[PDB]
Amino acid sequence: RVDYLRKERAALRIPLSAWVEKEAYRPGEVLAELSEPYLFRAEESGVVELKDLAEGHLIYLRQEEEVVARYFLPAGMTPLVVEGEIVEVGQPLAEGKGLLRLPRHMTAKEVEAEEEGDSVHLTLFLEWTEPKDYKVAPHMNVIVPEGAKVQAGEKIVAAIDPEEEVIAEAEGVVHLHEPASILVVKARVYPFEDDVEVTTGDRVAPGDVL
Repeated sequence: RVDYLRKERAALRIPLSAWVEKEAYRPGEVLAELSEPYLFRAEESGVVELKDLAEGHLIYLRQEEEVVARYFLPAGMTPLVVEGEIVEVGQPLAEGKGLLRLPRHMTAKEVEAEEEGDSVHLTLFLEWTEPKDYKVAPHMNVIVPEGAKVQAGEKIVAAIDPEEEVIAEAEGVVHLHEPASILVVKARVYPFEDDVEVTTGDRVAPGDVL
């Protein structure tokens, strides 16, 4: 199981009168408090990809293959459009009703925003977790430990086949689940940070440097 940290820059328009002004929102934080309901309108046109995210929503808008917009609709703002709609500049994308919070797992960082008459345009650098499970067939050698910070482009699991190969899709903590066997050693474990002094199989006594 790899708990990839997914990252996305998306936008949201909301009325000043309702926006809670911050430079960052933590999974649950009160983004905006709307009195009267708000119809969030599409600021560009294209074919709509709906991204279902725990409790929040991410709209992607594609003209041809070039994504033209990325729209973020928080909690308490539910979609109006569906996978494959064609949307025109000003079509109500979602209806925001009451209080508007970040999802259970979504952090908003570095929210840059423009102030505009009565409306606010926020562009939010978003972060959340999307755990993917992976197959490991006998002739696949794990090359990473459990609980490992791993980078975009890192061979996690190796194989004699390039198609079978596993690469870490992005920044993600790697976990080890369901071991074909557990192995219990009467040993004593001594973690280290830089260079080791002692070779494997060696004889070692109380006080012997490791």
